[PDB]
Amino acid sequence: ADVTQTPRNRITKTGKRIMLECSQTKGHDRMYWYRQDPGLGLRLIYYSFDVKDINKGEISDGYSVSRQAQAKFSLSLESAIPNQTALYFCATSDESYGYTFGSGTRLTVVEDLNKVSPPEVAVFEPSEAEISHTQKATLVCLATGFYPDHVELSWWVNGKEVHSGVCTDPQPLKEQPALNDSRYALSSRLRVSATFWQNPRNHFRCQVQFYGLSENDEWTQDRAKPVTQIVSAEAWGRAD
Amino acid sequence: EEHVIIQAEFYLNPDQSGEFMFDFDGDEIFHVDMAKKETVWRLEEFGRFASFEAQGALANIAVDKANLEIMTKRSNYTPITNVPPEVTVLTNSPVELREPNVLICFIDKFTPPVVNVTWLRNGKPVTTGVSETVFLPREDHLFRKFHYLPFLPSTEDVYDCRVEHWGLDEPLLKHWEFD
Amino acid sequence: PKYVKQNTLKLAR
Amino acid sequence: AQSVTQLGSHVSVSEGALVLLRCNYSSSVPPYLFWYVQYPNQGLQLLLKYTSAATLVKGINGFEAEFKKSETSFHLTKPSAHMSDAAEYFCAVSEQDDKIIFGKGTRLHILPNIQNPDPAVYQLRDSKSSDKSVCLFTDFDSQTNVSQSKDSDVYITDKCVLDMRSMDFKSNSAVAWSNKSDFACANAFNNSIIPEDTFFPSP
Amino acid sequence: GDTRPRFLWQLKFECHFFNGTERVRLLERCIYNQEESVRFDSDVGEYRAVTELGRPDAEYWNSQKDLLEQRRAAVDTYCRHNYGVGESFTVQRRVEPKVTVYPSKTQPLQHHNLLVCSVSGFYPGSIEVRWFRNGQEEKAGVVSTGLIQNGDWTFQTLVMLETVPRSGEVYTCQVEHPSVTSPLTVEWRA
Repeated sequence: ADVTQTPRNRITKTGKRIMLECSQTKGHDRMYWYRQDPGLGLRLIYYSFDVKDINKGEISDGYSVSRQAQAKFSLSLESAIPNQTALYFCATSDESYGYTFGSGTRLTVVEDLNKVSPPEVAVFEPSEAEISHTQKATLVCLATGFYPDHVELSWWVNGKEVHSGVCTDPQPLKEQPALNDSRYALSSRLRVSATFWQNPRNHFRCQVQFYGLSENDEWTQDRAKPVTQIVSAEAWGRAD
Repeated sequence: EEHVIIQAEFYLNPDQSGEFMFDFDGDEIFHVDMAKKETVWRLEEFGRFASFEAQGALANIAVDKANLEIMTKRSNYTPITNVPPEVTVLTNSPVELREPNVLICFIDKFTPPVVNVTWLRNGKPVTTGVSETVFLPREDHLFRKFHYLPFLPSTEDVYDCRVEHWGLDEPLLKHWEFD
Repeated sequence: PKYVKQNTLKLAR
Repeated sequence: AQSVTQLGSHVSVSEGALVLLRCNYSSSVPPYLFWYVQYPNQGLQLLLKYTSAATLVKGINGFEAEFKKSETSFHLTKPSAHMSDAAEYFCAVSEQDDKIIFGKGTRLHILPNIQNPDPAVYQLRDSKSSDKSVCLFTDFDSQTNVSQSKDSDVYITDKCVLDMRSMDFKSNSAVAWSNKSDFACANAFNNSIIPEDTFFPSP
Repeated sequence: GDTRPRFLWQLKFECHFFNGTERVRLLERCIYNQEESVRFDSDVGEYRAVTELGRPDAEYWNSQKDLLEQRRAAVDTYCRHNYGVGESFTVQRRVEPKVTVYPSKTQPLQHHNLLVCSVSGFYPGSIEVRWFRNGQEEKAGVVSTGLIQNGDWTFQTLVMLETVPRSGEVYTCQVEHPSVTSPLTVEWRA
């Protein structure tokens, strides 16, 4: 936990200046900002070798940085545009090429905050045919109708988060692929033994953490303001 | 035969001065101008054959600054003992009437690396065309420096290099005339 | 052809 | 630095088989070379680092990489692929200039060893509504893949591997759904080549 | 008027080359207020404290195995590398001397004179300068200011000869230098 980034998740509208903060506890002179994009690796935006020292990297256009203190390195999107949607990583380096990367900041830039929309979530129950055929039981979670593509889906069994027996799609799909501001849908599966599913005390919840508007953002529509929020759906075991 | 390449750096408090240079057999190959972040070749031709990414020197100097603070604290804020320079005035080539040459003020065997150098022609200060080197390393960890004044020789002009440094009790004045 | 520096190391703190 | 090149944005390996991820570099000076891994929903972790101390570099978990100057290569290997090796892997270089330049990344996909395939399409009902459902194609082996639908109102996911640790059991599945009224699980994967013995339970 | 105490940190990385790159030695030196405190010597292969104030650093650095292994590889990845980079214009720098000779005293024949051979502007430093009287060498009465470094990648030196010029004597300053195929020669006629 030497390297801390804030915020961890941010939605912003286009055309706004946005600031991302990095702080370190190791006293390293070298700091870096990278961004990560599918199929391009990490590309270096800016780097700093000392207080007030600033150097452009590979893709510095549309960004600025400040290094007023040794412990902190700030990155600003000068005027955010959609293709600056990315995962942003700060890093420090010691004197012998030992890098420590921060945990990352997931930043989504959208043209129109009016399109932001939380998921609806539904849980679909194992079929009796699967149970009979395999003695296993697959639940399916579907999260639909959300925008932008900025969610985390998890499963909770008897109030404990589980990773075993889960597979979530690695990317949501577009509900209207011809539209550049299509809403998204994402599925996940949780498979358990039939005996476990057949105990009616057992409780299964699909949770979707959605990142959306904050209190600062203005909201003008009749429907509920689409703030960052968790939407869940649940099912209980079934003895049949 | 034998050769020696030295990467030599320093950082000085409270002046907040730092230098980064490479030396080959007692001659300077380059230094880094930290303000411009540029490699400064001692001869022009060197930059045509080689490069150095100047930015890297800033990272080393940042760590030097940090080490100096650590060692300063470790020594219980014990300061450096001043060692005063010795000063020679000479020319790079024999001096001939009305034949442009360059006066060298060579300052040697001093520390810390802070020195004030003045050129005096006929007793008045002159700066037209002057240049200087960075603080150059010595095996005893003292410093050398070269200051230069281009000039055309005459029997009518008399010259002095005035060198001020904290280890001296009065400025050193070194003399030169055509003879 | 590129000169390389050697890195200065941080003293024990 | 100058450049690193990784081959293949997505590559597969069978569970249990040798892992080999390729990286070639370009540098005017003797380089630092790196391999990083990014496990799902995490950050970047160093696996191993070449410093010219030795050509065979050893890392965590059996990872190793050999620096080969004559082919300017630094390929990552691991003796046996586990499901937990599924991740994205980045090679990187520094031309001794206190900056790392990253390759484009390769995502390693592990094909589970499925000894007894039992391909089937099941219908799952919404736990809140008797009138909503999805279709689950599951338990097929590595020779089946799922195609996208040809019907703009039918949604089909990529195949996804889950690992049930309670039973040490891995399986593939894909989900399909639609709001359409002509949609039936018997037709949901008609655009995919499915095994001739896929089980279609009687509705 | 500035009386404040000063505090100085110096670092030297020294690459020592013998028979080209055949044998290389790397010396890293940390120097506080002109006194060296810690050093790495590639012939030892670890850091060693030079004073007591340096012991914490030697101990801290030597406890990092991978760090020492990189420092030891740097005789190749730093020293030999940089040597290669500069060889064209440092090891191989050759610059011809300008050489003149002239009597220090204008005077008649048969009197005692100092003839001067200035040799300036040359690189590298290795140079042999000899005085000849009517084709015969003279190692007596030759006195030289020694080799001086101008700090601009050139050298100069003066070589004087005390003689009595006689009627037919031709005097020759001969100078051998790497920059030149065969010796350079310049004459003065009595």
